[PDB]
Amino acid sequence: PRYLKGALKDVVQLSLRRPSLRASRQRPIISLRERILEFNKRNITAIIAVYKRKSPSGLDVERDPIEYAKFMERYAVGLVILTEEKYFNGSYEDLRKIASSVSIPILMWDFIVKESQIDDAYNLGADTVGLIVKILTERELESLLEYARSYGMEPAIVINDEEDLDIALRIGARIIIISSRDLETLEINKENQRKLISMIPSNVVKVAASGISERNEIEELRKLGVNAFEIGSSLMRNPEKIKELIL
Ligand SMILES: Clc1cc(Cl)c2[nH]nnc2c1
Repeated sequence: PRYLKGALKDVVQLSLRRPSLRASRQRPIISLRERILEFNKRNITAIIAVYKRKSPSGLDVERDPIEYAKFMERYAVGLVILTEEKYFNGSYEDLRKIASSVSIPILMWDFIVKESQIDDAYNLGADTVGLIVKILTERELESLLEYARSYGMEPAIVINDEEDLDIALRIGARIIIISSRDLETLEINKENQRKLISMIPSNVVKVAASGISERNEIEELRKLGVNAFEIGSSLMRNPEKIKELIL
């Protein structure tokens, strides 16, 4: 991993020790990237709902993962499921249960630093994973990206600054998540997010993440070329808000 400090250093060290599991995937890879493009073709708003019990940027929400996923199956373009345990109170059990239950694309959100986490995602039924430029070297990003591709996954590459974006383009990213939330400071900077969006080539699918709460925001971002919209805490507290946001 890169040179880190504080909680990011901690989460990375914990991820390195994350026990791997054994399971048989019994699910095709269903592409998140492709379904986003299809939603764009059909002029229907593509919202990726996040399932997360805890986060550094919210109060804890205890709710049933299956009930959540099955509700979102009707409305969301895909789901992101937290499997990081210490800071997000996720588990691979949430992923297994959700993947067995729904037929929409699933992205596993964790702090991926070793190949066995990708094995875990695959074996549990996730369609793809995020890779986080903030915590990985160029070399690690290229190796993990190729490894995920060997399972037929196309990882989303997660960025929040220019240096991160340049590395995402260097590795041949095809789908990028531009998060407005800095992982270290928890600052939301939407000016910076828009600037990053403007710099992504047109053939890369662009997902805007964090700070999205209104249909008017989604409309403005779509006009700037954003393809889909990742939304977490507000849906965790009020899942049916998604019906307003897609209207
Ligand atoms: Cl997989 C993943 C990872 C991080 Cl850090 C994210 N931040 N916002 N959306 C995300 C998805």
